Amino acid sequence: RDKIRLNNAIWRAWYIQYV
Amino acid sequence: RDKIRLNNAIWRAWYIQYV
Amino acid sequence: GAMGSMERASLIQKAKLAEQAERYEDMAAFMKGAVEKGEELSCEERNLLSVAYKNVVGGQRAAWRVLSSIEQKSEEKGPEVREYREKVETELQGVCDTVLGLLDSHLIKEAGDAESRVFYLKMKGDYYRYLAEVATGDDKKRIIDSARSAYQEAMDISKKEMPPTNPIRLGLALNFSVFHYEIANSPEEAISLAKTTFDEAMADLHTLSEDSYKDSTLIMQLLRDNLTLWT
Amino acid sequence: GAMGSMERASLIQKAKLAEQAERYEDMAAFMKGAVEKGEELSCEERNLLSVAYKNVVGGQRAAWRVLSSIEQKSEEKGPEVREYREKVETELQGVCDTVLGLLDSHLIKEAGDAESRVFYLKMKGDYYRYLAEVATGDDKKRIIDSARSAYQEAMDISKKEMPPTNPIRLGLALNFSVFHYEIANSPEEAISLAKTTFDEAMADLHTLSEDSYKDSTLIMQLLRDNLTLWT
Ligand SMILES: O=C(COc1ccccc1P(=O)(O)O)NCCc1ccccc1
Ligand SMILES: O=C(COc1ccccc1P(=O)(O)O)NCCc1ccccc1
Ligand SMILES: [Mg+2]
Ligand SMILES: [Mg+2]
Ligand SMILES: [Mg+2]
Ligand SMILES: [Mg+2]
Ligand SMILES: [Mg+2]
Ligand SMILES: [Mg+2]
Repeated sequence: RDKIRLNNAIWRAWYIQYV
Repeated sequence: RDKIRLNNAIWRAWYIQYV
Repeated sequence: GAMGSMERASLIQKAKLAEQAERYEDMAAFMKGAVEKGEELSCEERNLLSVAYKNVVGGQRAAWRVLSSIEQKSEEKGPEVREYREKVETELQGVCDTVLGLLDSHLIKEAGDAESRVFYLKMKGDYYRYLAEVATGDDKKRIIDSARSAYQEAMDISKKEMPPTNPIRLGLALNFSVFHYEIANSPEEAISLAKTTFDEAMADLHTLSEDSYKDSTLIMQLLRDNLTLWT
Repeated sequence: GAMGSMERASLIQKAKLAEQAERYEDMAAFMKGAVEKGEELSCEERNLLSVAYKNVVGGQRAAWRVLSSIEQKSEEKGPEVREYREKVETELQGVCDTVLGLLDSHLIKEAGDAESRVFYLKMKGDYYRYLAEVATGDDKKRIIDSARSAYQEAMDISKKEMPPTNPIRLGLALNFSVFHYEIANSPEEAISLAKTTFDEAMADLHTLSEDSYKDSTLIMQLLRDNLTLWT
């Protein structure tokens, strides 16, 4: 579960950082 | 370096375990 | 199609082998072959279809993101970064169009149970969402509305026909909330959806077995993680 | 070839972009295009060629290993596990043959400096080694001897022309020791080679700059790790 949550967070954070 | 060493060890160990 | 000569059962078997080998392109080609046999897909088979294409397009998206950022950063670069980004983009669009084609021929048409119909409409929303990420302008607007329409139909069915903890219902809400935040410029809708979905699922956990509980709480955790990021 | 219309410099540029995107199949196709321009490869370009194909064939080998084990474990399975393992095997053989073809047309022929000639002969040994892993019987013997011959020529040059810490020399010795252990049924040779290589490199570290030291000690660590596993 930790890995699934980590992978999701990376993908979602990219959008935020892209702006 | 740790990652490179870890990846190498996995590949080499497979052969040993295969026999 | 090149899988036309292979038995349906053999295609499904090989899709599972490809999954174990993390050969997702092969997995997707096997599942495309299976869909093209014309019969409905079982729950397990629907999941194989989704896992295959989600992983293929995931790789393409990740590469596109790497290249897009390099592109935006460009000393005169020549046309190469753009060209290669466009190559990946075109390949990504091709995979999305393939998936959309399978869902339109004729998976959605023949899906009458909520579990299948919601699943396929969620997929339709997802692959339009991926097309939207690389789209520009007026084409983007139509693609975005196609995604929205598919997700919305799936949402309406899921609310009528599935309990609030149903993992398909939960994953649909998760993805539609991502659509709102990342595609539709609607962060408040995204947050509202994720919160209401989380809270209504929480209140239905009591009905669940140990195994079902674990499945539901995983998606709930993803809703909460997204909410934490977005707020 | 499909890269025939693209500038050599553009191919190299795109190979680097593909590397950043972990698009190794693309990277390999770009580098194949570059080799087919007919000019020698610089040190950086040789490394791009190797990184691309090592990663492509690495994925194929990993998948083959997953499937081979499933195959050996098989209740009557039908022909599917064998078929799919054979599909991956054939694709792997195809990539090895492509690499071997590039080295034979005409990279090795034109490589006169030790750094290039040793590099390419090591590659030749490596891709014959990968072919050997999936080979059976008499075909295996010839493939194994092809690997051995290439590694041996590379070894002879490296000992004459390069210091014992040269990373190309060290990586060649590492891989040839793996060949001895895994392919040639010669574990004592493997151990002897790894040990002598390690010890002769240790005694030459004093000559090295900080940066060169780091490069050399990395491969030394891999020799030592292998020795620990094998002893
Ligand atoms: O981990 C991600 C990040 O995002 C993606 C990464 C690769 C491909 C697609 C997507 P997405 O469609 O943009 O979410 N998502 C999946 C989240 C999830 C996990 C388990 C169960 C249900 C959902
Ligand atoms: O990490 C592995 C394991 O094995 C492989 C995995 C994938 C592809 C090929 C091989 P290999 O040719 O069988 O060693 N090897 C490379 C070791 C190395 C690292 C840095 C510098 C020099 C050598
Ligand atoms: Mg039949
Ligand atoms: Mg385009
Ligand atoms: Mg509402
Ligand atoms: Mg030119
Ligand atoms: Mg064969
Ligand atoms: Mg000796």
